[PDB]
Amino acid sequence: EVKVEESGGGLVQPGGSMKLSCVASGFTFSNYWMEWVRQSPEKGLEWVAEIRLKSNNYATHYAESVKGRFTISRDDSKSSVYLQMNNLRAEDTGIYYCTRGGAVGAMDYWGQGTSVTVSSATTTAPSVYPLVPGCSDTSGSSVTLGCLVKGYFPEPVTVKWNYGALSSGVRTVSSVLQSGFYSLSSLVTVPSSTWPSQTVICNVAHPASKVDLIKEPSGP
Amino acid sequence: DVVLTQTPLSLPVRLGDQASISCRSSQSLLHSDGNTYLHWYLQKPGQSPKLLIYKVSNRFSGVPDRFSGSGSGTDFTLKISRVEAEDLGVYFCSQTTHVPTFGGGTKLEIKRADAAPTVSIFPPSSEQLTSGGASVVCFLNNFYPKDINVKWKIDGSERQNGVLNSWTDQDSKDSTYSMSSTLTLTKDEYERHNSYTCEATHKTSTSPIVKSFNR
Ligand SMILES: CO[C@@H]1O[C@@H](C)[C@H](O)[C@@H](O)[C@H]1O[C@@H]1O[C@H](CO)[C@@H](O)[C@H](O[C@@H]2O[C@@H](C)[C@H](O)[C@@H](O[C@@H]3O[C@@H](C)[C@H](O)[C@@H](O)[C@H]3O[C@@H]3O[C@@H](C)[C@H](O)[C@@H](O)[C@H]3O)[C@H]2O)[C@H]1NC(C)=O
Repeated sequence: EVKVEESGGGLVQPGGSMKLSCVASGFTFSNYWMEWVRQSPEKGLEWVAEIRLKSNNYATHYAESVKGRFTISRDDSKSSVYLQMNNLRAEDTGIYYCTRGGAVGAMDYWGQGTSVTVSSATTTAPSVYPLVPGCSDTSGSSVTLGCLVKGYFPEPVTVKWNYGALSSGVRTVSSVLQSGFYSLSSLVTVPSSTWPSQTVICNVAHPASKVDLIKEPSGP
Repeated sequence: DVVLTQTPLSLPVRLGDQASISCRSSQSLLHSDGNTYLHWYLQKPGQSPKLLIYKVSNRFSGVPDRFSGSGSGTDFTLKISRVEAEDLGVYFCSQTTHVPTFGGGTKLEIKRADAAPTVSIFPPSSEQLTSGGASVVCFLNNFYPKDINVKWKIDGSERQNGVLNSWTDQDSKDSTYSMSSTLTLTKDEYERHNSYTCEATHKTSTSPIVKSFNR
């Protein structure tokens, strides 16, 4: 069951280097061409580069906008494909996906992606505050709780509740950029009695700072 | 390169109804080997894109018969009869006949019956005070359509400065949106007032939904 997985993203300067890693499994890796497609907010989906088979001398093909700066390599023995990126620039900002060169003539399977941000701005782990009722009468489904994530940079941060075990009625708004910093909030609605007799916690992750934040809403 | 333009940009459709997305290329996609490499993909909210149709009309593994692909010269189309909840997301058309390029995308939105928001208001956490600012949040849950008006009232007087509204995507299960209005004051500003109200005004009600708290 095809599963591709990218990694190695974060914040770079205008103009540093960074290497992406992709690990595929669930198919004879050596039998397929591998791809790299980035998705910028400003330029949608953009094919970056491709690498072919061994019988192909491991031929590579790059997108005009990255010829010379990016280099795609592979390791059939490890079922991995890499993307060395040098001389990065604002324009290279975007989510990078590692896809397979399908037998059908189309990038059939994609990874979840790994974000890359080029900027002179520096990292800032997020600050997480609790969203607790505010002492009131029960008249709104049955108990809404949340975590407010502020002052972080870059993007993104992923919020999960109870390590992902709690996944029903979770609502996470979109992040907004303000004062050079992002923020958002995630909320979940639980039954009036499952809380606080039972513990609820949000799991805020911020790849760029490599930090994972765990906080539990008690009913203060 | 080869440009792929998709229309419409945004598309509302009732459940069970039909929908047609078109994709036009700047040039002929017919490959020398007589194959037209035109594909369509679906990217659900917060997910990697997925292959639906390959080579104009072939459906990929696990794709329902609901998805159909046709083509004629440089104009191509994706059809979705019996549209449903899980079909919401952005649809792309791509071509690999030449240097791979993708289409701008089309946001399929599920048109459903109006839903009344469920307001909740959270006062700032003492944990935030040391940052020098206080954020009061008003959460509008499970409502349809998207549109909504939130107004804040501090000690009666309507306030506009310091507000930030942000929406969620359409929900895959029930097709409703959620939205939070955040009011951020400075530590002291917030301590010079006591009654904080927010009034929500939706299509589903003449009288604003009002939620409030006092310190
Ligand atoms: C400028 O136009 C392109 O380059 C010219 C030099 C060439 O004459 C012209 O045909 C264009 O060819 C494309 O070149 C770019 C890179 O420059 C490639 O990225 C394109 O590949 C497409 O997209 C891939 C994701 C997809 O895997 C390709 O499909 C393969 O090749 C075609 C010819 C076969 O019909 C198809 O079955 C598939 O090949 C099979 O599966 C792969 C995994 C395996 O390695 C093969 O041995 C075979 O079993 C393609 O759609 C490239 N376009 C094309 C159509 O090749």
